Amino acid sequence: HLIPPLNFSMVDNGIFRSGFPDSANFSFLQTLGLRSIIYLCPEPYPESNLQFLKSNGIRLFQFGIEGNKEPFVNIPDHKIRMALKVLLDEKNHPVLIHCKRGKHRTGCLVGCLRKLQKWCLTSIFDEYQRFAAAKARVSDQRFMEIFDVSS
Amino acid sequence: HLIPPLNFSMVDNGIFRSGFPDSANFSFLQTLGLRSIIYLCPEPYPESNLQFLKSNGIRLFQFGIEGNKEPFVNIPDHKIRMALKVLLDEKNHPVLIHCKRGKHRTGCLVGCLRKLQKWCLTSIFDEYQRFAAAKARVSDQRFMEIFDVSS
Repeated sequence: HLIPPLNFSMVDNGIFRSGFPDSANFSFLQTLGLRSIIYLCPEPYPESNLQFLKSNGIRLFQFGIEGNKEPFVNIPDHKIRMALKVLLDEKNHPVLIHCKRGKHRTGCLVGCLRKLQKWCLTSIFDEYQRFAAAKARVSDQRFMEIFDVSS
Repeated sequence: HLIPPLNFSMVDNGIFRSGFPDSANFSFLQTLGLRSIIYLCPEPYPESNLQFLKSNGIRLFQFGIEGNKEPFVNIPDHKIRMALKVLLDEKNHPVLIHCKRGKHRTGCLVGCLRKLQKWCLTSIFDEYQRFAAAKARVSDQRFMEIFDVSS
């Protein structure tokens, strides 16, 4: 039996999202055609995991974004962007986007992606909240209510 | 701006899920370039929704399943085994095993797929609720627990 990592889900065509993967998730993960990983945490990759990371033709992109509770938060627009930069590179797919619980951090990048994809904030924030389950932040959504685009 | 249908989500490559499509979503539906769609409600497709179907060359397979509440649920193994067949024919992808809300019925088959795909009742169940929410039901999941994967 295969075990998708926590809060696992398929973002767009060739993109994946999940809370935070581990050993029990390797088999399943070792099938998505993972060419790279988008890890949104300012902590080192767990050895057991990292072993898999390397010996799999999987590149790691770690845009460390400090994670603080809702009482008082703050999302790194820049870091997310550097991630939204890589994520948008077709050559990088298939990629798995992930942080800790895969709800907030992984929420902005995917949420923003959707924005650039021309979704309505309404249907957008819905997808955002569909995952957050227990805890679901408002600040992270507003951060997106105002995500300006270059192009 | 684009508006995905109710509880839209990309199940896997080619496969999608959601609730009863509303005109306010079509623009988005064209994005998917759907080839086929699996229907689970017995009521006949409306006027608009059907116009789009033809106006967009999308094949519709219907497998009307009754819609009851938690107290007395009951899914037709037959009408599920079949739709699961349609879903398994690459020729059909794109798809959308949608029903009226995209919570139970949709999730049932979308779950049974995961069963075939050699997932895990639990990792399968957590996905199921990620669409039913405060309206999740044991009945359905039980169906899944039972459903045989001996093709």
